[PDB]
Amino acid sequence: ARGPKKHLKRLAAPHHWLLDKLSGCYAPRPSAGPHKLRESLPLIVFLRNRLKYALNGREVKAILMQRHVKVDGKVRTDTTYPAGFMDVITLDATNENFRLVYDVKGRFAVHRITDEEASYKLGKVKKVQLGKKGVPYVVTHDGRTIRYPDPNIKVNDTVKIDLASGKITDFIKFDAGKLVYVTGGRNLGRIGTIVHKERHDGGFDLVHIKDSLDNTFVTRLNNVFVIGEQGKPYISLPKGKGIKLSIAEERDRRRAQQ
Amino acid sequence: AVTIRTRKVISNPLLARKQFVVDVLHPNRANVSKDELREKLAEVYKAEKDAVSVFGFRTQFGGGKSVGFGLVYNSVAEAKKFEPTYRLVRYGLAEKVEKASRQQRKQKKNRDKKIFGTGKRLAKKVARRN
Amino acid sequence: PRAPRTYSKTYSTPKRPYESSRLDAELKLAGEFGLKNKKEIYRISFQLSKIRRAARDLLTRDEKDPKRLFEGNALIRRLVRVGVLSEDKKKLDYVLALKVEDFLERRLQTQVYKLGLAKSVHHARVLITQRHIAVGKQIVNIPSFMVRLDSEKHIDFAPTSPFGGARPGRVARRNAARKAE
Amino acid sequence: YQGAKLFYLSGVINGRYPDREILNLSRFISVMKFRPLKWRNEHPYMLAD
RNA sequence: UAUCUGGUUGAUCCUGCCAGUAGUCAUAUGCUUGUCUCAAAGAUUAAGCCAUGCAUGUCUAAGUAUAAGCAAUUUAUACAGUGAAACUGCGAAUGGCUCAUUAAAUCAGUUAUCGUUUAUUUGAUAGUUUACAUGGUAUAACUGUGGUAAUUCUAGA
RNA sequence: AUUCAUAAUAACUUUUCGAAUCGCAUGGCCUUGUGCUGGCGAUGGUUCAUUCAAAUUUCUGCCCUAUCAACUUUCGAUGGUAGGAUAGUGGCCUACCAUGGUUUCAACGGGUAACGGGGAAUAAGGGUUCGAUUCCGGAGAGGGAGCCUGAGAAACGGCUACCACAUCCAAGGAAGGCAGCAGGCGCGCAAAUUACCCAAUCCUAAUUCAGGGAGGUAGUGACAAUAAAUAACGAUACAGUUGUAAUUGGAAUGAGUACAAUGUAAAUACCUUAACGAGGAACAAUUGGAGGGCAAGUCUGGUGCCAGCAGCCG
RNA sequence: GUCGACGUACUUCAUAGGAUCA
Ligand SMILES: [Mg+2]
Ligand SMILES: [Mg+2]
Ligand SMILES: [Mg+2]
Ligand SMILES: [Mg+2]
Ligand SMILES: [Mg+2]
Ligand SMILES: [Mg+2]
Ligand SMILES: [Mg+2]
Ligand SMILES: [Mg+2]
Ligand SMILES: [Mg+2]
Ligand SMILES: [Mg+2]
Ligand SMILES: [Mg+2]
Ligand SMILES: [Mg+2]
Ligand SMILES: [Mg+2]
Ligand SMILES: [Mg+2]
Ligand SMILES: [Mg+2]
Ligand SMILES: [Mg+2]
Ligand SMILES: [Mg+2]
Ligand SMILES: [Mg+2]
Ligand SMILES: [Mg+2]
Ligand SMILES: [Mg+2]
Ligand SMILES: [Mg+2]
Ligand SMILES: [Mg+2]
Ligand SMILES: [Mg+2]
Ligand SMILES: [Mg+2]
Repeated sequence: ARGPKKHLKRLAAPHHWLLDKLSGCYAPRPSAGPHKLRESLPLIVFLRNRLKYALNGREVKAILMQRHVKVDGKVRTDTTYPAGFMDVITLDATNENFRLVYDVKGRFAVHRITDEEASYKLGKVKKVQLGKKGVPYVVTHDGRTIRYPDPNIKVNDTVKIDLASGKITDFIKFDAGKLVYVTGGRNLGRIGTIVHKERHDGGFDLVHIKDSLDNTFVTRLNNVFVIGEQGKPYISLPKGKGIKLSIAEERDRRRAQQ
Repeated sequence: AVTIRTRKVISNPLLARKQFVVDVLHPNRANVSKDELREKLAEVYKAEKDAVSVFGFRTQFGGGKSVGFGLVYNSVAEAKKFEPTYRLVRYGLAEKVEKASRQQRKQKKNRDKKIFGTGKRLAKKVARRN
Repeated sequence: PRAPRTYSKTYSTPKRPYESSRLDAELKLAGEFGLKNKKEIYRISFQLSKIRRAARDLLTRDEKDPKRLFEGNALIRRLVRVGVLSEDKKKLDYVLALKVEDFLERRLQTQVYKLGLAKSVHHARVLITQRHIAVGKQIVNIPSFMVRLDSEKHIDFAPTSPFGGARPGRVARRNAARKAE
Repeated sequence: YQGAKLFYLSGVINGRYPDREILNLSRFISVMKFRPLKWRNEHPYMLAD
């Protein structure tokens, strides 16, 4: 190619979107934004294929141009805006608030939250550095640059950000025993507690996580997201609380409830 | 008789309407016209007939029942604002706009592309030349 | 371009079509069940071969294997639901004991014949293809329709059919009008 | 022969066929080539004008 | 190959041999072709040549309208609605097509940029340098005068 | 892990940036002035970070060939120093230096009906073959070469030259690139429509609105696949409890036709359905193979009347 | 030139043996 691409084939789209393979030939390409293309849920998919409020892309555009949708407290009018992990989506007309958190299966879930919980979000500190004029700042996983951070905040920590002011209200250090959420790999969507961080210089650090059922799994440090102390997450968790269940157990539960 | 049942009802204040799936039992009848379904749904939901849209009706194999989708807008103005133009044309709410075939418009576009400016100067120039 | 839509062959030619014993077996099957051609028999044989190969492969797995348990339970549940496998024979060994006749008996043609709605398998086929048979509230015109145990008790003449309480067919009212005139 | 071109004409207006199909027919004749036939290439003939 | 058929002599058995019978896929072709669902369309190693048409344009309350444009008017004597043409900005580097070259080249998995560019999106970020606001160092559309057989050609004022 | 982030000092610059822009609304102070102050947005703008990307890059992995054993190095081949150039590392190029680098663990040269992979087929397993072709990546726009613009192109539905073709011409000049969608030629022998639409999918723009042969819709050789009609129930008759019916009774139904409605952007079709639609049910199922029999008939041969060939023809 | 060698593609000849019976 001679420049950036602008089209996305349906078969090439992220699997977790759960798009019909025969509905069309193209899928919404997420516009540039806070979250990476493959880790993001464009607003069209959320409003149409998840909430079912809109029956087609044109109706999604009609909804957005009415300014009814806010992402992290700010109105967005782009159909393919890349909403992503820990993003608060507010619909005032419906009096509804959502937080985009993976379910255990590895797909963004329709998780409703309260207004108080919609006032803040969490962000993994991806970088900490001095800017111009010697003003320290932290860069989080959604591209937010926050100046004058608490000096104790280091990389891999999780900062609680207030959406109204975009200021750090609280922070959580990365340490053993902390409650974490897996945001990548085949263990995506699971919740557990750190046991041990294996450090390899010049390579990828691995973290061993123990879930509530005592199962243990190893994941790269890039996919880990601290969300609180054990049993006391800073956010309301989805149904199932991030616990993986074997196919037989899922069958048993499904038959029991049916 | 005919029985109309609305299922999977969703209230969409974003688009200011109510969506649902209309299941029509019509024993001893071929099928129900969209006009009659719109009138009956308007009577049920206490709305103007203009505010009711219905589409996508397929009669199940063997007859006797049909399934389609239905929308009930909060008032007529919102229906005119949000509804697709073609569906409005079906209901008579809007008049079909008459336009030339795509080939005619495309050829006219190319011919106009060949001209620069308003073209009146070219007209008077060719007139004086000949 | 749009994504491909999957397709598959529901039958296969047997290894040696010309075995005399095989020819006689196909003749008996077609005559007993009123099958139109050898394609239907090949189709049922292909399904049965697939089922039995799956069962054998599961049996090769050690007992208590999660894959064996899950897949074997699902397969036995399906076979019991369609009626091929009896309730008391819920094991993979009895899945290998199935035969084409078991599947053929479940066809809507044979069931319509057996229930007493038709005087022969061919009469049952004609009744089905002419839209006289309803499984529940749904008219079914496919002789190969495989009847489930629950569906077994709901086979009846369709409400729209002249035999099911509807008005007489075209011939009946035609002759009645000519007699009246 | 198999695949022979067959042209379809719908209606007559002002004693004339639709313009589009006649254009298709006119072009088809234009690019046409003719086989050498034994009889016509062995005898002189002429259609009186 | 297997199975089955037939021949091996004056005849019948038992061996052996011999001949024909297996296969889907691919190419070309022949005959037939009623209904429902569904779906593809290469090939002369000729990436050989193309008549004709179309396939890339785009304006919101929010850059520039005294169109001698339209319609409304005294909501508007600076303008104010809609708006051709042209300037300005963006896109045209995406999409679609073909497989010619290419044998550590491409490509697959896996690394690095402490080795560099990045329109756009998102978050931050600029009290330090006639102003009740400067020029043509200027033109388009437009008016008017023209050349050419001819082109999405254009010259002077 | 740094000469990193950042900061400080001395200067330097055809040297930048630090809003002379636009929409809607008319709030608060008073010394009552068209005075002071002030809201929600749009568009620009420096730098950093992020996102979409780009470029280069580390390790391992390609079919046939040894009757291809030495190759590279004069004209960069391997490396060092400095410079130039690039967005940047780098023999990428230049100047000066050394003589290096690859190879029987197959270099180099040659062949390829060689774009690579995900994949397809077969097979009991090992294997063998196929992959232009729905996704990913690369390369090209008749063949070489070179560029303007721009964040991004060595672009070709952009430009300039040359090579080959080729259109108009008043002969002075001018205009070209279907390996895009339709449709032609390449033979004298053949195969989809020069169709409708942006309604869905998504893309472009100043932008909800315009555009989109991208894409969808329909049409068109049985590509590859799924289901499945062409009759069912009886009586009578005839013939050697079996077979045969241009025999016969009244019931069933869709192929097709068609009010209508549904479908669709508009249509066609499907699913529904009034009214028509069956005995030769002529509403006329096909493709191959095997075996007969008949004459005042025809041909060939001979241990009589026979045998072979064969028989649309007497 | 019905030429030699080689390469390639084909054709062809070598199948009956034992036991019983007449
Ligand atoms: Mg690192
Ligand atoms: Mg009926
Ligand atoms: Mg044919
Ligand atoms: Mg027929
Ligand atoms: Mg039909
Ligand atoms: Mg005006
Ligand atoms: Mg411009
Ligand atoms: Mg080579
Ligand atoms: Mg390599
Ligand atoms: Mg832009
Ligand atoms: Mg910005
Ligand atoms: Mg001038
Ligand atoms: Mg250097
Ligand atoms: Mg040098
Ligand atoms: Mg290959
Ligand atoms: Mg090639
Ligand atoms: Mg390929
Ligand atoms: Mg290129
Ligand atoms: Mg060409
Ligand atoms: Mg080029
Ligand atoms: Mg072209
Ligand atoms: Mg192009
Ligand atoms: Mg073409
Ligand atoms: Mg603007």
